[PDB]
Amino acid sequence: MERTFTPNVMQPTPLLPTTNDGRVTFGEAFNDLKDLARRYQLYWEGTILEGNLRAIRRNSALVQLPLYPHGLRIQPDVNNPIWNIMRDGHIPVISSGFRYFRGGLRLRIVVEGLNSCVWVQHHPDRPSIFSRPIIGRYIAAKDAYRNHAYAAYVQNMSVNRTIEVEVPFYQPGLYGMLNASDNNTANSFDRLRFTGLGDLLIGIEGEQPIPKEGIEISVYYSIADDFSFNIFCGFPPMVYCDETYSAATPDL
Amino acid sequence: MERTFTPNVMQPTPLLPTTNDGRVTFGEAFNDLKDLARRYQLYWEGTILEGNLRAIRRNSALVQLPLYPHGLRIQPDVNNPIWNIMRDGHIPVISSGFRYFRGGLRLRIVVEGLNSCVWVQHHPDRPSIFSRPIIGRYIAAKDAYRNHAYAAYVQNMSVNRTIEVEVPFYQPGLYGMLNASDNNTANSFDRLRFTGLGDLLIGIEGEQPIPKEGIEISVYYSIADDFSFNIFCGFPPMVYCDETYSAATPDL
Amino acid sequence: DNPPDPTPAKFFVPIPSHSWAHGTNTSEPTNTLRLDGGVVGVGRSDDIGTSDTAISGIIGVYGLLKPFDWNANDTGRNVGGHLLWSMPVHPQVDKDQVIQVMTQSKLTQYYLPPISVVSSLYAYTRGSIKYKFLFGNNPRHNARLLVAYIPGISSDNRLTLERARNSAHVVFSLNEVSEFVFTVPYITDTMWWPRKYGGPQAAGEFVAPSYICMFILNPLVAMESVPSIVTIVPMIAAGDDFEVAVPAQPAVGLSRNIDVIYPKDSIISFKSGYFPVYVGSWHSFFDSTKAILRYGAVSDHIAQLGNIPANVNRKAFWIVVGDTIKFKTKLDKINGTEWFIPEGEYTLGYGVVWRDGAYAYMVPYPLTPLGEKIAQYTASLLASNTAISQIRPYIPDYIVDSAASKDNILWSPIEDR
Amino acid sequence: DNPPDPTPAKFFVPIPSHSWAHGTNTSEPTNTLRLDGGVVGVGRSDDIGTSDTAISGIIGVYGLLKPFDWNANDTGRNVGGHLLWSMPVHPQVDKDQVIQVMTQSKLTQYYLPPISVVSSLYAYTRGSIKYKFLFGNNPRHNARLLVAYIPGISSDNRLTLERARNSAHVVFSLNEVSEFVFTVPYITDTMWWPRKYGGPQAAGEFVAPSYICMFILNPLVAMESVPSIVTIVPMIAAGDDFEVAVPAQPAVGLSRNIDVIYPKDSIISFKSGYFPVYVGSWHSFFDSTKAILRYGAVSDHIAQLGNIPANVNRKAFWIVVGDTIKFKTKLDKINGTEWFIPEGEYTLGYGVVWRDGAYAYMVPYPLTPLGEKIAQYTASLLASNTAISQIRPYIPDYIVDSAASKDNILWSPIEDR
Repeated sequence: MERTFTPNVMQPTPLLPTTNDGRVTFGEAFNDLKDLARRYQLYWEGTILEGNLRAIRRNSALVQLPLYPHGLRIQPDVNNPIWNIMRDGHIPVISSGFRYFRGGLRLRIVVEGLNSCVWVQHHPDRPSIFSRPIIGRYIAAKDAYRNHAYAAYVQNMSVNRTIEVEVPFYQPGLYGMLNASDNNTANSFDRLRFTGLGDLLIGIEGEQPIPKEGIEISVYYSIADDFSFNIFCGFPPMVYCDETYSAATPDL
Repeated sequence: MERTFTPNVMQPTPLLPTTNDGRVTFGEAFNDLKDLARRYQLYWEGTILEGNLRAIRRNSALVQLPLYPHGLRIQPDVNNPIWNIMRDGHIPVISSGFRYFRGGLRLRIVVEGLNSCVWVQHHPDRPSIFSRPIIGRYIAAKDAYRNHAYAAYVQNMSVNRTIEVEVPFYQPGLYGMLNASDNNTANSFDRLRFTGLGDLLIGIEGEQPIPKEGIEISVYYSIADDFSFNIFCGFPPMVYCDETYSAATPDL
Repeated sequence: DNPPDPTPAKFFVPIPSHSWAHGTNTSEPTNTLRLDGGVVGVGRSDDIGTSDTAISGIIGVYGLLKPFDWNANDTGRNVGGHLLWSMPVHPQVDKDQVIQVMTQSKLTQYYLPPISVVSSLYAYTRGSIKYKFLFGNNPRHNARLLVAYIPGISSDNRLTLERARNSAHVVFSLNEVSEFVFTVPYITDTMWWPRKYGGPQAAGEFVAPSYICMFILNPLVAMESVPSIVTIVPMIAAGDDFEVAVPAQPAVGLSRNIDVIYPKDSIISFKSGYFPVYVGSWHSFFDSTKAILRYGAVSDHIAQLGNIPANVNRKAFWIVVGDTIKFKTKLDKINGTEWFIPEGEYTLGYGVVWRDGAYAYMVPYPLTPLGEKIAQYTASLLASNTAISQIRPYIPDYIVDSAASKDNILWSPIEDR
Repeated sequence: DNPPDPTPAKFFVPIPSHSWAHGTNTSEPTNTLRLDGGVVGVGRSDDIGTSDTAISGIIGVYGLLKPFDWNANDTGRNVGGHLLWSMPVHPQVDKDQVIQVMTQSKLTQYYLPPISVVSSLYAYTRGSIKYKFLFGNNPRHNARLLVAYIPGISSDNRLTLERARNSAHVVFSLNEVSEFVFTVPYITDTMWWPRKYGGPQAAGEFVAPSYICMFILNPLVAMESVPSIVTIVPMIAAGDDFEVAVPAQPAVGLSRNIDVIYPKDSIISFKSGYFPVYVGSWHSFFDSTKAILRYGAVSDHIAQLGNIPANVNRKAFWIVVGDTIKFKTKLDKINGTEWFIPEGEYTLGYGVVWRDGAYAYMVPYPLTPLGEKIAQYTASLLASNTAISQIRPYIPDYIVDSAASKDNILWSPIEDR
């Protein structure tokens, strides 16, 4: 099989004795990318002010969040230092080498600055066809308000400011597409219902005003236990993080 | 063996009957320095004001903390009464008698005055070559912001103002050097990657302003269960704590 | 019945969340958004494989490296003892040994092999590496090569065939053979070796431990009815003994978005009234045979740079950020190197600062991988106060004045190995 | 199925953290920063020993104490009954029996033995102590010594050979023997004995329970073709029966940073116009044969000290904090002691306050371990209103006026045993 084809081997020395993927020297093993994809990373983070929400905030949504195992399309700007120099996390880098998947994701919503209550819904039959989130007053009514019968969780910030949920796989097909394009008209159906786990909506439930500094919502994510990165195609070409901010100014 | 060589013994009385290292009189034994090194002590403590951080605080780091089993190089001044008269803790005193080590450390970060969220990362492949911490706006971008894929912990101060983490040993060699010098050019490689456990970064995640009194961060540390003080070389010369503040003014 | 329960309360410590770092060998409490409240997992069948994230199966797949031509008619190069190809040995490949795509004002795209991609996710690495060499030949071509693994060496500064034979090496015969693999050893003074490329501002970076070099033993022979050039395509994969230690900030990012915002505090430009600029010549700089940026045709009208911050490394060269210009330059092959710039029209991508007293001037360089190397080398020569006469061959030549810029040109500090 | 769970809630008590004091015989919940979420510990091999922190193995190692010379030609000292060497017995050694390094304006560095270092970490101590004595002799030298352990005595004020023989003691013969160990007993009215040196401001300090003394039984003999001086190097280690009870504030700190900031509230100096100062003489003070600090050459121009706070102990002497001066002084050997200062140039390190009515004057002392002792003893004599004529031999002599100070001189209160 050509991908691993090694003809006419010329090997001067014997192989190097094993450490069981680090288990001999350190106390743990490192043999599967799936394990690393289960270590949380930043999915999206933003600040929301009263001006971003509807004039009359009738317990409306704060964030409409599309759920992709390969993460969102990052926007590196002066306001987002992480995406600019850290770029994409490990999970989007891992995901890029595989075509398909079939599992769920585990999220962690951290809301700071708000004394009210937060509601979270999962819309598996309504996933976005764009790789960017929708904020506040730009969210359509169909999603801006709590829908019935969807799997949900409602949490008071007074008890805990961190929400922990696991989003399931509810798709009509065999696989979900990894690394999908937002420019897709020839296969809209694939992009619409065979790509994302369904939008996750994060809203507020109370009359408390938002501080002038605003509230900050940080969504971390990771792969669930039933998740699988399925068919290994090539890796795409990469960029180097050390080529964002140069070492010509070692401290900056 | 010369270090314990005792020739021509002259002993007037028999030995003193045992108490099993205090277990007979008090309820516990005292036979190993490793046990004392597992009792927490102050590692570093400081106050941070808005003026110490970047003008635009984009969830940037508060403290860049180098991790040494033998502790930091203390600075005794009028603002730091502990280091001035208590000097170095027991762990730096214990560490001074040994050349090497191979284990992890256990930390405890206590953050007071902040209502926001705190993030903590461990950078095992990026340990500092200096025995002093870096604060706020002086922290380079590569460390000032949350990096991906590193072992981390994110904690809301609303639930608990004390963070408990254990930092592992992730070094490419056999030993880590104890009592290492900051003036080291002939062996930069040893000082860079075979000395410290890797920097620990403590940052803030939220838009909440810092009070005019500032926030205070107190990091305590101790030896982990897998830790070992390894090769006994000499003790270095010591200073006496009773020679800081004199008893000539018994109350002061 | 309502019996009291005076059982003593337990001490418990409240924390807001479960582990953020743990990814294996533990349970994770969570609120599952399902109708079934038990331990639930999506259904499967043979239609849906198991996760193919086993590292060894990934890094075992060969990735392509920068190919090169092997010309049988080159009576200069095609001789015994000649170094055809060489580089440091480490899982991430050197950037200049990998296929690239550059974009003005954006980041470079690198085609990294699977072993390189995976390694950039971890801090340490170790083991043998399989270097497969593919030759574009037919049964007429013949040669013998000596490829060597030199432990503890990072460059070819002291490297000769007659020294390379004194390390672990193999001798390959190209007699009706097109593929062979050189599984190189792992020879180190330690058990794990730190990755070379790390994070922003060279965070946690280091160097490679060893060197691989291909020498000409018996030169390539062809005939008159057969191609005189034989291309060689190097490929790389992990040996069966390869391992990766410790999760760290990825050295890499995806190429879906190659945008980048360079730090505003490091940006430099020309003083007001000293722009627009164009590429030209003036007498006090190698008798006006070399290229510099001018702001006018009167002489001693050489564009001056604004204030250059003191935190900028002395050995650093510069890269253009905003709009730029095209200019025609050339550079003749430099002795002891394969460094030459053919005469053509190139975009301005790099610059090196030439200081003359209280005035600072900027020297233009082409936006090309070789232009990046020559610019860096020149900046280093200015750093060691090298003779002005010895830096001369590393500076692009003056051919003709080029177009002017729309306005000022912005530059950002960079530095390479 | 969705059965209700009406099981009564339990009372629990929230606390922010786990134990801070516990270091053994318990588990510690914590968030491990690893990828493996189980009970994980770093790997090991024979290349990496086990922790060598077992106390008995540490305090068993001998440490060196202050050596001394034993001169066979000293017809005064080298006689039967003479006390060669003596000190209190306790695990921390007396400060004046340990090798020292002093630094102007900084802390003194002490070379403490392993048994001394470890003991400073704990509050109590008990057991036998091994005192090894090493002699610089060859087969010509001969003597006999009587070393004794005197329980319940802290000084040699009532100590004679003919009394020392009435306690536990040993008699050593130096006949072709260079090393011997005197394992002294532990004789106390209680089971644990409090450490001597504690913390800042003598926090939790106490005294030693017993005394060790070396007497000359048969005086040292040498010959003409052989060195007449025999050096004796005392060393100390813990006996097999030695134990340490209770963790407390370390009596010691590292010497990596010997800086110290003395309390500003205790600092004293000279009144304005009464500085700069120099060391000199005046008539009303032992006919101008002793050293005092003057501010001018007109007489009755003796530097006056500023306000001295009432919280300062009456028996306390002083130490210079900032800049200082050098001065030439001397002191002849005092009867019944080995106290003498040879004529030389010394830095000014210590001072004792001499009161004359509403005016307070300062007497200079050399920055030397013996100068520290003589200064302290003098301050004590002034405290008991000792005769002015009897304090005279404890004051440095006047030789010649010394250089002046740059400006005022600052002093800080200190006190010794």
